[PDB]
Amino acid sequence: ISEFARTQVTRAVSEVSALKTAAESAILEGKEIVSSATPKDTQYDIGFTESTLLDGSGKSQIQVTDNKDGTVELVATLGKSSGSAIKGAVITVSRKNDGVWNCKITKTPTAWKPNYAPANCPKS
Repeated sequence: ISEFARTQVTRAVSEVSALKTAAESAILEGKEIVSSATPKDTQYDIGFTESTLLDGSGKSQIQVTDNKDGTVELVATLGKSSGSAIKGAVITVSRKNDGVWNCKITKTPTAWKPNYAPANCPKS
């Protein structure tokens, strides 16, 4: 892979962020949000495919926290084809109960550089 590290981080943020639509649909339907190949009963799977930039396999690349209170976290870790200077960093795309979302990056590796974070998902 020849993409820039910052392009990889941004793509990953976009891949997680693309799932907000589905999370909003689950919330309107009164269903628990999941990312699973085996959603149980009333659970609503958010339709994620797979990324070349995230650790884990398929739907398990996105870790969902659904507190059932209008807040949501969609969490992924940079891995696989990601450059060594970003691997292990965690993207968290979070919803407040007013329906406003935000993004942050945490747990970055030593070799992280400021310019790798996009303006829409700052390092915390």
